[PDB]
Amino acid sequence: GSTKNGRDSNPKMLGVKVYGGQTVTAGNIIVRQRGTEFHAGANVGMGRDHTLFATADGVVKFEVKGQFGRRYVKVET
Amino acid sequence: MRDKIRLVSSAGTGYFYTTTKNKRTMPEKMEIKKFDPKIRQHVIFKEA
Amino acid sequence: AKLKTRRGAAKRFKATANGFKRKQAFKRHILTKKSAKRIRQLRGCVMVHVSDVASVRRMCPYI
Amino acid sequence: PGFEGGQTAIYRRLPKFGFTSQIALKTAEVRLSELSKVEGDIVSLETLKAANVVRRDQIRARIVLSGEITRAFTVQGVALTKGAKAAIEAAGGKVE
RNA sequence: GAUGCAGUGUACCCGCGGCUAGACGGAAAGACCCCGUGAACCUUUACUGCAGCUUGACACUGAACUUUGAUUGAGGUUCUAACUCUGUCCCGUGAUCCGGGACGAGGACCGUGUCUGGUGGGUAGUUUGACUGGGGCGGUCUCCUCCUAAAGAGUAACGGAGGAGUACGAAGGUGCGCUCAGCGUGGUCGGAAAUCACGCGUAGAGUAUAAAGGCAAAAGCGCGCUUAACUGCGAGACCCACAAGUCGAGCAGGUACGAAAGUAGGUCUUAGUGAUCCGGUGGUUCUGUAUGGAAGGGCCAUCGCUCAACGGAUAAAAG
RNA sequence: AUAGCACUCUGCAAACACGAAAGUGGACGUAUAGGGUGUGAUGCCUGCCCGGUGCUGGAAGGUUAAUUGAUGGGGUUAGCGUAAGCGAAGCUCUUGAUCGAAGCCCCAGUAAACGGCGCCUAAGGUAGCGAAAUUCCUUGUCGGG
RNA sequence: GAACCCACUGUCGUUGAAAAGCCAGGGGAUGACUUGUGGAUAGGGGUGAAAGGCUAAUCAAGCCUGGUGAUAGCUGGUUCUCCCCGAAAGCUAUUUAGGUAGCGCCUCGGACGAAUACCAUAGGGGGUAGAGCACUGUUUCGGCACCGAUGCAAACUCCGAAUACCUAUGAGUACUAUCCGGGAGACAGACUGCGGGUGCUAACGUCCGUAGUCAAGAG
RNA sequence: UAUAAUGGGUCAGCGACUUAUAUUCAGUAGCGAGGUUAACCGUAUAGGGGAGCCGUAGAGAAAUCGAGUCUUAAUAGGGCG
Repeated sequence: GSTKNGRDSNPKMLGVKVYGGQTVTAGNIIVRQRGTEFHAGANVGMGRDHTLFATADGVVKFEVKGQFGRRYVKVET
Repeated sequence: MRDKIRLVSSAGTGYFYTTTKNKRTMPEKMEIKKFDPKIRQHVIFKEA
Repeated sequence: AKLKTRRGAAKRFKATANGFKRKQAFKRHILTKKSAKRIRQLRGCVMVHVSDVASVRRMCPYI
Repeated sequence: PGFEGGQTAIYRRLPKFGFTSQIALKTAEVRLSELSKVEGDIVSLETLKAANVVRRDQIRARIVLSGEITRAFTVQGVALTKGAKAAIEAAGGKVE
C-alpha cells in the first residue's frame, strides 16, 4: 500500500541565547520563545513575536516573582 | 477571491498605495486618508 | 588564446575598491504582499560573499 | 567554471542592473602630481597627450588632488577641482 | 563451499593403460536483471519541421456584347491573337526525336512563378523525471504543529498523528469600560435544551483557522473617535554553505486617540507561498550615437501566464 | 501463393508508378480492359447496427489567410504673442472599419469500408458450431476402447 | 521410376575430408520445370509466391575512404630514491542519488601573539532517567452522573536528578587560538559498547545520537 | 581478499601529464612613484621605435563630484572609501 505520514516542518532554533551572569549591550536578544515563558523586567523589551531583548548595557539576571510565579529576566546597569 | 487595487493620491502627484479588497463586502470604491511623500502632507487616496 | 569574460556575470557584478557590489533579488514583480520594511531593506546594493568572490573572479578575469 | 551541480548559478539568480555610459570612456582623470611630467608651463589636453599622461583618443580631462607640485603651472582647458585649484594657486600658477 | 590457514590422520621415489568426482576446469569484458540525463530500428490522436496534395490573391492575361449592385463592383453569352495538343499534311530528311510552315480541336480556361489558409507517421530530428530494503505497479516531491530527539541547538527511515496554497477597512490604532463556563433553587404555551432573579465552588469558556507555547496591564468581550495598514532611516543582536530569513531601542517629518504621562511602522506567535529572463503600467534634476528633439535604454513604485517535480533543463515532448 | 468470389478507382494526354525535368512503363492496351484491397476449389450459405472514424453528395446558415484599406492616437516642423506654453501644412511612427475562400460546423447515403453486437443503447447474435488450434475452475460429467 | 533439381528423418563429424559435409533412407521428375552465355535494377535504395528473406562466407539499413584523434559523469593502466605532516566516507542543493558545487575535515606560506585547551571555584536555564495521578486518556473492586481504595501512558505532568551546555576568575602543564592567501583529496563506510525507532526484544538486517578500533596500524 | 573476485606463459625492445597562447599566485633579478615596449627598421641577440599597457583615487545606474561621495527635505543617521 502506502503511508499517510512523513511530514515535518523545518527547525526554528528557539531557546535562551544569553544566560544569567553575562554582560550584554543594548539590543542583544536574550530569549527566543514561542510564548511568554519569561516576562520582561527592568531594561528588557518585548518583540511582536514575544522575543526578549536588552534595552541597556548591563548584566542579565533571572528571578521568580509575582503572585502567579511568573519568571522574569532583567538587566542590571 | 480578493482583488488587488491601487489607491492614487488626490493631489495628482502620481503617488499610489496598493492593497486588497473583497468586492461583495465592498462593492463601491474605497477612499482613505494617507501620507503623500511627494507633498509631505496627508491627503485623500482614492481607488483607481 | 586570450581569456574570455562571462558577459552574463559581468552584467550583474561591478567593481569596487576591495570587492564586488551586487543588488538584491526578490523585488521584481510580486510586491504587494511584501511588507514596507522588506521593501526598504532589500533596496540598495550589498557586497558579494567571500565564498562566491572566487567564482566571480574566475568569471570576470579583467573587471 | 560557474557550474555548481545544477542549481541556479549565482550569476543568473541575481538581477541585471545598470547601463554603460559612452562619455565616461572618453573622459580622463589626471593626478596633480602627474603634471611634473609636462615639459613647459602650459597645461592643456594637447600637452598632456604629448607627456603621455592622457590617451590620444580622449576628449576631456580632469585634475584631482592626489600628490604635490612645486613648479608654477598655468592651466588651460582642463577641469580643476577645489583642492587642485588651491594647490595650483599656492604653487603660483594661474587658471585660464 | 580450502592442495596451500589451525588441529589431527595417513603417506618410500618415478612411469604406462583407463576414468571423470574436484581444481568455483577451458572457451566468449553475461544475452537474464539494474544503471548511463548511451545507440539503433518500429508505432501513434507524444513535440517539432519538411515533401506531396488542396484553397484563395497578384503575374503571365486579351476583345465585343449583355444584365445587376454603389465615376466604380459582380455575373452571363460570344470572339481570337497570348497559350495547350502524347491530332493530320509539307520541308530540314535517307528519321515515331526535334525545329519551322499549313490546317484542325481547344482557349483567356487549363497550366507555371511569388505570397497565403488547411491537411499531412509519407519522410526527418528528438523527447518520454527522481525516490524506492532489485525493478515495475502503488505512494510521495513545497510550507506549518507534536513525538521519535537520549532536560542548550541540531539530528534519519516508504517511522507515528494532524494542518496549509486563506480570511479581515474592521476581525487594524487609540480612550474608556466588562469577565467566562458548569452547577442549585422559582417562574408564560418554554421542556434534556430557549429569555430572566439569587446562591455554592471554580478557569474546566474564548481567543477567524491545525497543534504547541501563551493569554488579568487579560492577548478574551463592548462602545466613541479614527487610518501609524505612514514617509526617510536605524545602534545592536538571532539564524544561516550561498541565494535567503527574523527581532529591534532611538532620530527627523506629517497623523489619530487621550486632560496627561503616553500609545500606534497592521492582526497573540509560529503555515497562506515562486528566484532569474521576457513583457505591461505611473513617475523620473539620469541617459539618449553630428546638433535640437523624439524613439530606445537606466532608476524608483507596481502588475501578469507558467515553473506544486514547488533552487524553477528551452514557459514546446508519448510508446 | 493459387484458380474462383466480392468491393472500389480509371473515358484515355486514363488511373497508377519511376524521375529534379525531359520523359518512360501501364500499352503500340481502351471498361469483357487496367490499378488497388480483402477472401480463397467446391456444396448450403453469409444475421442485426450508419451511433464513432473514414469515404460520397448537398447545403451555403456561421468563422478568417494573404491582399486591401476608413478611421484613431503620437514625433517633428510653421505663425502669432513683454507675458498665456499656445500650436498648423508636409514628412513620418503606430491602430485596424470593410472585402476575402477553403477548412471547420450542419444534413443525407455507405459495413464482402475500419468497426460494434447490454434500467440502458447505434443494436444487444439468424443459421451453424461448442471443455472445440478458443474452457480458468478442469484430469467438468456419461458411453466406448 | 534413372539422369537433373531438392532437402523430410536418423547416425557420425563439431581444433571436421568440409567456415554447413558424408552414409542409409526421402520429395519433384512435360513443367508455376531445370540449366549455359550475355545484359538491366544500387543502400533509406534495389529485389522479394513475404522468412525482415537476399543484395560477393558481412544486412532492422552493404563495403571503402574522408569529417576523425567523434563523444564516453564509464572500466582499465600510469615507470628512480629519501625526509616531514597527514584526511574523509558528513550538512546543504541538484533531470540528483556510483557525478558535481559551497561549507565541514588535510597540507604549505604570511600577520598575530595566550586572546586557546585541561582542571578548580562562582553564577545560570531546563523537563530527560526516575517517580506521580493534580490536567488528558485509560483500568479493576466497592458505596450512593459522584465518592473510597487500585494500576497504567512516546505524542499526560503536582514533581524532578546525574551528565551535558553557556559566562567569569584562578594555579600549573602545554606554541594554543583567530585572520589572509597557494594546493588538495573526499561527499559507497564496517564492527563493537551505550540510548532508541523499525523488525519477531530475528538477522554478519535497517535507520539515527554518542564513544572506541579498522579503514590508513605491525607486535 | 590466501581468497574459489580482475590481469599477467616467459624474456628483450617500444608504451601514458605534453606544447602554444592568456591570466592569478609564489620565488628570484633589474629599476623604482614609476615600470615597460609591440609591429617594424636594422650587415640584425646590439642600437632605434613611446602608439599602447599596468600602477599612482574613490563614490555613484548615470549626469556629476572628488579625499570624498551616494541615499534624504536633513551640514541627521547610515553604505562604500
